[PDB]
Amino acid sequence: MVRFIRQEAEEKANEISVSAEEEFNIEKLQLVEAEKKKIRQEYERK
Amino acid sequence: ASRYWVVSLPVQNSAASVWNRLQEQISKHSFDTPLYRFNIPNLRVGTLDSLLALSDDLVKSNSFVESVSHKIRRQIEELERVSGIESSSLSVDGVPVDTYLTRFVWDEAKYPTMSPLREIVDGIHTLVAKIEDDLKVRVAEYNNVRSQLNAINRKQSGSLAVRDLSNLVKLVTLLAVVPTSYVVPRSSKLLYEDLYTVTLFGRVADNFRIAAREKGFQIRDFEYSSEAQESRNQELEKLVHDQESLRSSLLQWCYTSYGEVFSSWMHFCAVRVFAESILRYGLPPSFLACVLAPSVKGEKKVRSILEELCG
Amino acid sequence: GFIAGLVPREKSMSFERMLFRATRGNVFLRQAVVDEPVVDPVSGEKMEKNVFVVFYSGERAKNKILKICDAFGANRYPFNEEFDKQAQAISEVSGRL
Repeated sequence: MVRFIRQEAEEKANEISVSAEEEFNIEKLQLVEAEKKKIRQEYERK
Repeated sequence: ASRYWVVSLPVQNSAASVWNRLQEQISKHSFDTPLYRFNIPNLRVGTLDSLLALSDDLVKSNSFVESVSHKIRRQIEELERVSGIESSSLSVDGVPVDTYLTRFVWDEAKYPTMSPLREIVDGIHTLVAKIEDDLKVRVAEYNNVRSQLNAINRKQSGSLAVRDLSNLVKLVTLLAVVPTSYVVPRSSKLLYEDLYTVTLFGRVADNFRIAAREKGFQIRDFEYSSEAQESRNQELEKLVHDQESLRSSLLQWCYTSYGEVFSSWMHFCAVRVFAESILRYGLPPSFLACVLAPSVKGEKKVRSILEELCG
Repeated sequence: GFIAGLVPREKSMSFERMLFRATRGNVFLRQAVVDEPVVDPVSGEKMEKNVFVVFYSGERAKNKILKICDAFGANRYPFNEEFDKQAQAISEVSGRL
């Protein structure tokens, strides 16, 4: 009952953590796409 | 309509003695009660926030139910043709009202969110907000029809105070003097009969005045032209069309809105019963209660059966 | 949540009757003995009021419980997490009085 609600709140915190991890993974993919774009930029420049 | 008549029975202690007894072979059913209902569990167990929201919005749900009932009753009364709907004709949850309570198929993701009860409360509030638009539209249609119907065909039938151009005789004027010899050609009689005409001619204004309003009978007021009478008749036809629309097509729309409001009230009652069960039983969604409309002695029998779990 | 407060012994029935669904059967209030009338926070004449601590679940339920406790008017003080701190606060309050 009450322990179930507390575990639900803890699982909500863990789900926020997982959503943050997924958003960070997507952001990392975008950042490394930008890094590949930059690498191509100075590579074509070189 | 019908007020909320569902006893708040948790799953562990249902309406009858046994939890499964509520569905069939109930002690209430021994008194011929049609009480039979079920609830579709939510995807996840609702949090204490959902119970708090239900407790806070109980008054709001009561207000919404009152608004829905008043709007439906007024729509049925005013149009005078929307009352033809019945429990099966309303088709709450695609079933008659008795079967509507037993039908929990409306608790899917379609109207409710099907998410934890916290989102279910918001979905119910959104449904009530949408339902309020039905009452607003009904009020607007009623106002428009009442304006249209009273606008025309409310005058007289000719040769009277108003709309006397329809009974006009078409040197002469619309008088219809209801309870003359001169040089002017008074040897004439107008066809302004429903009233009567008098000997008059336009060559002498004195003769026309004497025959219309100088003494005795008074000249009745009329629409300026017979074309005004024809336009009044056309507007009367249009007003009859608008009133018939409001009383038949808008009445059917009002009956559909009443059925939708009954379905929404049933869903809100199911949500409230789920909240009450969560208060009186395990938090995860689980209900075994029943809903019906028995007599006062039937309510007493239900209370005797469910005294194990009483509020 | 924390529902620390007080519930009068005389008004115990009213407190139990009100917000019964809020307790939900998992919340129990440990009312004080209140054998001697507990001095009211504003009334020196004192009244037979007890102190009870309940469990708060749900924001609206906690707000309603707090409002009911305030309307009760019993001798109520915030309850510290550690019982020793609460006892020290009680001793300090008694000395100041």
